[PDB]
Amino acid sequence: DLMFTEMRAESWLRGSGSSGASLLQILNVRVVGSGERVVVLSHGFGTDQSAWSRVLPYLTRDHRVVLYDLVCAGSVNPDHFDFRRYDNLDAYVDDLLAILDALRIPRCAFVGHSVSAMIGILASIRRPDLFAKLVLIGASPRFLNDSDYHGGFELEEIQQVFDAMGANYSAWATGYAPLAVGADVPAAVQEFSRTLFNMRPDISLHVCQTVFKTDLRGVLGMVRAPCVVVQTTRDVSVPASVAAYLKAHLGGRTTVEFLQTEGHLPHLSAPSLLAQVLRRALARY
Amino acid sequence: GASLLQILNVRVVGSGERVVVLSHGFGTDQSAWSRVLPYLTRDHRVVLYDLVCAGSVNPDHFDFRRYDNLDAYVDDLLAILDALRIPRCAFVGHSVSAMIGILASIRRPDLFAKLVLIGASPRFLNDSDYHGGFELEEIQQVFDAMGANYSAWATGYAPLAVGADVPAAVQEFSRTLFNMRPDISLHVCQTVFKTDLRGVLGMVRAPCVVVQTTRDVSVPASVAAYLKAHLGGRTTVEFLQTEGHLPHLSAPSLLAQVLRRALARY
Ligand SMILES: CC1=C[C@H](O)OC1=O
Repeated sequence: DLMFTEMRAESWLRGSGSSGASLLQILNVRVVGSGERVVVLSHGFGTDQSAWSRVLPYLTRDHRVVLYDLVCAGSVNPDHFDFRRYDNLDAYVDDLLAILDALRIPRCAFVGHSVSAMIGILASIRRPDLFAKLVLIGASPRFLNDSDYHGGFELEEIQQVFDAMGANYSAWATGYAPLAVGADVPAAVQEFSRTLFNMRPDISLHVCQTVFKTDLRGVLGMVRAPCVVVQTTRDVSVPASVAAYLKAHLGGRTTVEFLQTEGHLPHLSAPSLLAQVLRRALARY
Repeated sequence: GASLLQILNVRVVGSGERVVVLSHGFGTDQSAWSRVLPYLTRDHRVVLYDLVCAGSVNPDHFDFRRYDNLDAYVDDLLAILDALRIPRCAFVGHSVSAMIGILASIRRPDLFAKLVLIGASPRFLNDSDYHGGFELEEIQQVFDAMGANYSAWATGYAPLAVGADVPAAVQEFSRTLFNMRPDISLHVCQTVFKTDLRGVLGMVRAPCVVVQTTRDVSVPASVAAYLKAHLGGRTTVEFLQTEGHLPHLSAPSLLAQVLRRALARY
């Protein structure tokens, strides 16, 4: 129908320019696959969208899959990192929403690793009508310990991290990569290292400060979207009591998938498992 | 139609007036370029795609009769460029993709301003006066191994093609080797060993950079010299200190700088 043509015609204009459209190139957005079922893959700290490469083939035959880099990723032009604007997660949220709008996507499923899990939680709250479902990996509503809440991190602790990062970043990253991967998977470690080196140390520091800062405990109940909470065995940055908290307290229908593998980056270190986990979590919505 | 763009997972990344095309080789897909891509995308527009035979393309699109030789792969390459309205670019080709781009620029001389060939050979079989690196009997044995039990073969093959001890490269390759349907791997493997471009090398006009690694199972040092001597365009050879047939997987800290220098002006 012609009317269909002209309706898409104006929304390309209504919105040409924006944040969104220009973003497509800035954030290296990629659409792959076929399906009327849309899936967004959102990576976390220290990586870029290449982190999803191993599991990507298992999704593209019957999903259209959207990937983008977080603005803090080393694969993004670092002049684009506005230190004021990206003070807290809300601004990363706006980017996601602007990407999806520019692509003209009214309903999708969202997969988020780590801080991207936070981003997705907030986006779902901002736009309950856009996310049919959430899949959350290595996710935490709050990293800092609190009076009754074990986050896994003390303030004095993160401050030590900060210092090490600022003192020699490349050395810090080399040491960090294995601890974050956790498992003895030398290929995940060398991949995580590489994207970690790509980031500019000041942006890494800004982003980490922004993550450790965040606390979503208060708004978990506002989520209306079904969630799959994916938790690995000995996640260094996510205790099991947290995964446990996150699940009880999300207000949409929530299921937990407890992976047998250890480490915080299963999409890198356990793709043989996570791919199948992901097919199942994304089969209907 | 450029439903081809979708079928082959085509991707465009970066910014710049200079276009670059990255084309991968046997047993991988465009993810093989991920480590060096961020070194190109600031001042290049980069086009990546998957060969019709990659494990990340729907295997139903693989027509055994059509893709009987390399001309069809070339067709796909050119169609991608036409669908994107790219009139000129630099091409970066690994292994079989090195052969492809050679055929391509012969076919459309105006389209490719420069070629960069990695792990490149015009012919893998040995011959009377020609040391290519392989013999027919030995090839037949690989086919048997691949047909007998494909995964177990892939696992043994990965580390030897990677060459060097870089387990991370071993694991990526092995992984994308696993993704290929066995019958498609054989057919493409087959096509590559029956290919001989020695006769058309002199027809290339584009300037070329030949990237040779130190102990490449598939590519004797002398093959690179041969390429150099017979390519019909202005040609230079870059010798990598590193070992192995897949430097974008196993030496990306080195290869990226090589590529930056190879693609800085054209
Ligand atoms: C999970 C996490 C720890 C690291 O320091 O930065 C992070 O985002």
